[PDB]
Amino acid sequence: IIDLSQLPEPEVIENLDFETIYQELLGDFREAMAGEWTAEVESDPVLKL
Amino acid sequence: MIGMDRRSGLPLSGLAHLKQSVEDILTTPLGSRRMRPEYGSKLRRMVDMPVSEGWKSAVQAEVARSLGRWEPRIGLSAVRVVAVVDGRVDLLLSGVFEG
Amino acid sequence: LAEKLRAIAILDGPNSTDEAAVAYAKNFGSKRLFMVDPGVQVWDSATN
Amino acid sequence: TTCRTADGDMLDSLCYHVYGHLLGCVEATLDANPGLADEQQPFRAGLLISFPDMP
Repeated sequence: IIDLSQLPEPEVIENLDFETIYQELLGDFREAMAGEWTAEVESDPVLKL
Repeated sequence: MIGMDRRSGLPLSGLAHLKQSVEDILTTPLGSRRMRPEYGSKLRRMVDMPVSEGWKSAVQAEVARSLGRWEPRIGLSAVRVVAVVDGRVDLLLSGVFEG
Repeated sequence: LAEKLRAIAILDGPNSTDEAAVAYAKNFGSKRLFMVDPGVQVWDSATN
Repeated sequence: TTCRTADGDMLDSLCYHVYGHLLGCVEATLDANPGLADEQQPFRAGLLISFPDMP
């Protein structure tokens, strides 16, 4: 009888940090907007979204 | 009020924000928005209704309704049916500018 | 082909100098030809 | 009160015609439906949603 609730936590889904989630979304966004991306498109309201 | 442009993401406040809200409202139907089934217009349901004098009483109401609900910064002047060409109904919508 | 369809055949000249762009457009003379000479540089998603 | 969807029907559109409002009426539908959320938001042609009473 050994308590299993005293171990390091198991991750069932991977727990990425805030930065590699952001660039993973940007890559998908560029593919969707392919042929339409412009410097003006990456505006301040769009980035804060 | 400061909003973002629909295409290109640019922050515009007065001129095109008042235009991207009105011109969207006339072609956005009801129930297309998520959890907001009362936003939009009945103008997509006014297609293929017979063009009568009671039909213009509905479109001049639904322009005054759907913009009167969700766009208080626009004062509607006149919705005059000016031409019936080939079934196409030309409705002139001259709006005032605010801000 | 543009007269058979009553279309406007949009051409594009070479990306060479303007002496070669005028000397290419001096062959056509027809009203259904629209020539856009300088080649567009566009960002690619494949070659990045 | 189980109803059958169509292949393009969506959840918030359906229970607005049934109930009349959407405050606390969509997630209660996802609560009292086994595996409805697992199914994609554009519903298939013949899924069964049981709409509960007293929203």
